[PDB]
Amino acid sequence: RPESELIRQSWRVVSRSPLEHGTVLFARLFALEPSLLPLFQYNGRQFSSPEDSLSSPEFLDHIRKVMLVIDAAVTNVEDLSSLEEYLTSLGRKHRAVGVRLSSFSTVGESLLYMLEKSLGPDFTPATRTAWSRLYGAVVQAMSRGWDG
Ligand code: HEM
Ligand SMILES: [Kr]
Ligand SMILES: [Kr]
Ligand SMILES: [Kr]
Repeated sequence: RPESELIRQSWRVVSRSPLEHGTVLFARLFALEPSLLPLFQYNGRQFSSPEDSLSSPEFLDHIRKVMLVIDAAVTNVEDLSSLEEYLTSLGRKHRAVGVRLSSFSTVGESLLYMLEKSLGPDFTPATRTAWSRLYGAVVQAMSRGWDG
């Protein structure tokens, strides 16, 4: 497929420096939906401001975890049925920590922002569409962790 190749080629640029790029993703996320900030409770404590999260080793480890899941999806773009059970369970975990399913649309927009800003003119409307489709498929699998 041509979509699969657009995804693999664009990801190569981002996966070079996953923490730097995942930092952009989460900075954008908290700018759009500040109410996600209290859901990261490490040591029973809440971050006051978004910049507090960037000093937290546990938060930065979660950025790495995110980028690893996306890497797995890109690696398996031709057949995502293999990640399906893992993703359902990842959904259940996030439901448990208190993330609402509607917040994953904001995460998607933040991912697209991070890609747009990293790729500049190489972020074509075809590339956007491809990533939207891939992210949609990931979220569909995760959404089974909220039942359905
Ligand atoms: C609103 C968005 C999100 C919030 C508030 C959130 C929050 C959390 C929290 C609190 C944990 C448990 C503590 C930790 O391991 O750091 C967690 C675990 C995790 N999250 Fe997220 N997360 C979000 C989105 C995502 C996304 C989009 C992905 C991947 C695509 C992701 C992947 C993970 C993974 C892999 C774990 C470890 C799961 C395990 O216990 O095996 N998270 N997340
Ligand atoms: Kr952040
Ligand atoms: Kr993401
Ligand atoms: Kr994705």
